Amino acid sequence: NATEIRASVGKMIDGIGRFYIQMCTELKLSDYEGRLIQNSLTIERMVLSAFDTGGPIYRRVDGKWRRELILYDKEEIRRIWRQANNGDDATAGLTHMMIWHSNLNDATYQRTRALVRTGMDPRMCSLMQGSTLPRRSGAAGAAVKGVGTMVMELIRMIKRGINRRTRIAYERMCNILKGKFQTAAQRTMVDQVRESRNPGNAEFEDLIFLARSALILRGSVAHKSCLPACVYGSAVASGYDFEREGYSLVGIDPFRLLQNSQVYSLIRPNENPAHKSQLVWMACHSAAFEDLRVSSFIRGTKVVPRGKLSTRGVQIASNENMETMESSTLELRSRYWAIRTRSGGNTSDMRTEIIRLMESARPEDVSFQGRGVFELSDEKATSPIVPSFDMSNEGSYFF
Amino acid sequence: NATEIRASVGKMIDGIGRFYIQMCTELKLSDYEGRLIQNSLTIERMVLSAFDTGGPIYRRVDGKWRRELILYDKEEIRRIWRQANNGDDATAGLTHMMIWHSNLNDATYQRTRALVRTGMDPRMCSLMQGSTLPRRSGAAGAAVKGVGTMVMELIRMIKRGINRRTRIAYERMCNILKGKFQTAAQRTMVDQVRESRNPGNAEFEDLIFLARSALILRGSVAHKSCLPACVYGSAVASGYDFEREGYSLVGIDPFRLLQNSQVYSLIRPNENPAHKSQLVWMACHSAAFEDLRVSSFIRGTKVVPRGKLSTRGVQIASNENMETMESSTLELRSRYWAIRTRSGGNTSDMRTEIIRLMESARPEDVSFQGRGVFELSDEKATSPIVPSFDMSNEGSYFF
Repeated sequence: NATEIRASVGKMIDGIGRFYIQMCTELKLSDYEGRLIQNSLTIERMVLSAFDTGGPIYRRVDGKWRRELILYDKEEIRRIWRQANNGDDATAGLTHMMIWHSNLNDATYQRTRALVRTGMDPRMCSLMQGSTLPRRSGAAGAAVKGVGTMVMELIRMIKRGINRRTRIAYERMCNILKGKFQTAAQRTMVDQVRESRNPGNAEFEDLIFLARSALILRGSVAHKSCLPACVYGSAVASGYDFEREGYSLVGIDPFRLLQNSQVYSLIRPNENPAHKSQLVWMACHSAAFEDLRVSSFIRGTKVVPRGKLSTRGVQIASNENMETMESSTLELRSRYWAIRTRSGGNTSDMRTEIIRLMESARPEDVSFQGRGVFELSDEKATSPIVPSFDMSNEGSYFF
Repeated sequence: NATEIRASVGKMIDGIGRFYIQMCTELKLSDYEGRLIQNSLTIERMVLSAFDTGGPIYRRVDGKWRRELILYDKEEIRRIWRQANNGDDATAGLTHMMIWHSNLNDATYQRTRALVRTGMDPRMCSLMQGSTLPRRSGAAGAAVKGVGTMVMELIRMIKRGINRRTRIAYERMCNILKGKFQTAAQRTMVDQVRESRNPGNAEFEDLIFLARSALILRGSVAHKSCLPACVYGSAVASGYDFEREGYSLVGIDPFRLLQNSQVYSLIRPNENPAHKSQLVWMACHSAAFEDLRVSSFIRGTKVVPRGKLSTRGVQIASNENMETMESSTLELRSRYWAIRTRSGGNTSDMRTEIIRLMESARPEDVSFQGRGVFELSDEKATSPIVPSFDMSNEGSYFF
């Protein structure tokens, strides 16, 4: 059923577009200045703030870039927003940029300080997908969350409490949690946790276990390709009428759109452009915890690890100066595309059950058997391509 | 009358055999792989589930053991089953494996969590024979139940209620209960309990008493030697045609059969084979609450207590891995054999009557006077052998 799902989400994409265009028309920005991922970000956040303000806005004068600090009627923003969505709320829409930000943050930063202070192992990076994503996120907003993400929450919710209506949350938060697991025991053990009203260290220690079980017996976590507002604004302005022509966040749509996007970015004096583009590209698909090998394969070019990456962050801090600042054109095109999946793959004390399953598991264990990559011409999911990694690679752990 | 009883039960044994063989022929297992108590179990449970599914199936490749997770048409299973029993249901047959599982569980595990949560003393182990045995078990299925087993039920049935047709159950459940006792007062006091429609703590407290009376003035509880499906499958395949040659569950038949069985078992890296065999052997005769002294006497070799036993359970959990897994040949042969009995032995406020009887009772009080053990040649019950326990023994309480 390509009617609702493909076209209803198109309508949510149209809104973001239209809005971005309106909002650019207010700031009286130029074309080059509306394609500046920097300005786009600021706008996106102005809105999510107002629906739950001012921000940094960069301008282009003969030669150099001028940063403007501006403020807008928090309500005016809310007004312009609905105008674009037919006076609707389109929570989906706000939630969408709510994720684009997430996926950018899960790739720009490593959230160790928080994991440890929670009592999670810092090496549990690949499980913190969407830890930045405000709880306000929608129902299809949490589905993108990693197993580890959920645990950090419950553990804090529990840690302060064990240190009224709050209950329905906890059970559900677990049901979701449990719905991440895709194996008997995994599933069953979550229940054994959800049994206690005042779950103390008994649980505190057990979920942490299950957290680690997912490192081997992963769960189902959806990935959503959420592009910057500018990309959708520009597309809408170019005539693309997505609600009519349909759009996806896990199909070929997002890659194809990024195959023509003209996004620019501010870039510090010593930073590497190629390295900058990489970053953004990984935020456009939630590939911050993907196997670098595959990311590079699909990308078309080296996908260098975080450490070796030359950049501190896409947003420009108030600290920096504009004199020594310039801007490059972001390389967002990719070689092939792939169905962003949700599945994690698979081959007494319920712990034992898992520990026993954990064991038989080898890192070499092939997942998504038969699934492959698609050419950018292959609109339909017709012919798949299987990658062979016998190759001089460059790692697998972005972090 | 050795016609119906000996041959009708043979026919139920043929069914299990035949079926196991058919079912092995489907899974395309090998001879060694059909003798693996592990696989046998899985099959047995696949069936009891379907008559009231998939399971763990271990395979043998060059060197190492491969665990397959498989699923079968719940109805297909039911189809193959009847095919083996002449299109009959042979509830007896399912009930038989229903017990083999029971007797294995009453020996592999100690069910304390449940006794206490019911309000029974954890030290009432020797009275929980068949607590695992689904209520679906047949009429000759409950006869195997310990006095304590019944109490845990009524107490829960009562505890939730006191906290329509359900009545005929309660009275009968007591009549059975009462039919366990083999002394005046014991018998009479059960009636005094069965008098109340809504039996509250009045009863709750009284049966618990009677539970403890059985620790001294035991009741009649039948023991059934129920071997794994593989053992009967293998036997049937070897030509033994039990319905014609007769078979028992409380005679020499079961021991004799186990004198030639070639059963193999998966065994964890640090576990003791000799210790593994012991376990299974005790499940083959419901000797999980027998006096270790006698068990070892008949066994032929030390029957070590549960604590000192090196093993966690015969079934392999999903947690574990196969790399560090190997398999041994189970020692199920015994020195002598003995008529598995049913009898527990024997020498105002009806409580008083019992308490007074309780008293005169000494642990040294000899039971089954004159009854002895038989050589494995002594097919007939001809010549009995009396054991003398003056000896450096190793305990009496498996638990």
